[PDB]
Amino acid sequence: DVPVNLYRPNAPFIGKVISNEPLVKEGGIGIVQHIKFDLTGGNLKYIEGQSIGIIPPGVDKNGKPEKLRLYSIASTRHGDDVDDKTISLCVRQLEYKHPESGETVYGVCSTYLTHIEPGSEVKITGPVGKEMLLPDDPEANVIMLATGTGIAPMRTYLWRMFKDAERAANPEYQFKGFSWLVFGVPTTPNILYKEELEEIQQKYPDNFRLTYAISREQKNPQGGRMYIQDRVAEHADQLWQLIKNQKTHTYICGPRGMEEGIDAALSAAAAKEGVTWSDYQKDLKKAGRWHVETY
Ligand SMILES: Cc1cc2nc3c(=O)[nH]c(=O)nc-3n(C[C@H](O)[C@H](O)[C@H](O)COP(=O)(O)OP(=O)(O)OC[C@H]3O[C@@H](n4cnc5c(N)ncnc54)[C@H](O)[C@@H]3O)c2cc1C
Repeated sequence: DVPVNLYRPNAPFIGKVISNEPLVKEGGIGIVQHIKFDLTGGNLKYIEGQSIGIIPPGVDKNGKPEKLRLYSIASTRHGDDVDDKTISLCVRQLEYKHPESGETVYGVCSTYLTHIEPGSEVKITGPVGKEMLLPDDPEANVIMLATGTGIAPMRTYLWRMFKDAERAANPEYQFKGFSWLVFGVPTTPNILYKEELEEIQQKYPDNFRLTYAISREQKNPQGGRMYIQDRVAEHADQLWQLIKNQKTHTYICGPRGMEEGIDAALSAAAAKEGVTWSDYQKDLKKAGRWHVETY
């Protein structure tokens, strides 16, 4: 049922860029772009939580063709225009320190994508992944813990759950549960999709809670910069209580380095009721209710 590998690296789908828009507002750190691709002409279908591969042009330092890089799909199965004709990505331009031969280094595929022009053809593969799928149950609770581009799959979930056009297109999925997004970024201008996320919280105050962890603007009780792990610790008992519900699902996504703090917080909460989080978590993973995609 779940679409998988409709297009593979040896014969990718050739899509066309429709738009490439900035998500980081002035005063923010780095570059993160929302890129929408045209899927007409092919049969690439996908669902929320999946990823697609992008094969950038050029050869590596060894003269070998560049391989695909995976990106979390940022649009619902219907696409941003709810027409089943497109797919979108949330791409950060990778750039780092000097200790890597040279001054500032720029990632190959991410630089290619963030600077791509509308009308350009792109090699797409996939979709792939069955790790971050949303339950079909409209009454399930969904906890979303993300940092930076990890917001991508969360956008697919939230749009499907709360966009007027999505609700009209998905008769069988009228979400009535509770969703809680804890989103961490360095600055307010870095809050990806800020306007729309807050619009959703304003319309669905009882079905969606939005919590931010803005490192350069907030301090945790210890005096350090505020990170998602700090917000999880702050609401550890609540999150644990929600996780105990047989229908609750939790999703973690974004650059690695977030899980350790999250487990420490939940472990302390569960321990108060004589439960070993690490064991409870293993059962949740086995049951398909604890979803993780870090990179
Ligand atoms: C399932 C999955 C989903 C993903 N989803 C997304 C998404 O939605 N959005 C998104 O932007 N990315 C996403 N990523 C990451 C993405 O696939 C690419 O890894 C990333 O975009 C960088 O690729 P590149 O081609 O730009 O870099 P490359 O040109 O391959 O550069 C990366 C390499 O350079 C080195 N490097 C990277 N950072 C540093 C650093 N700070 N210091 C030193 N060396 C470093 C490493 O050797 C790394 O292998 C996802 C990854 C996975 C696995």
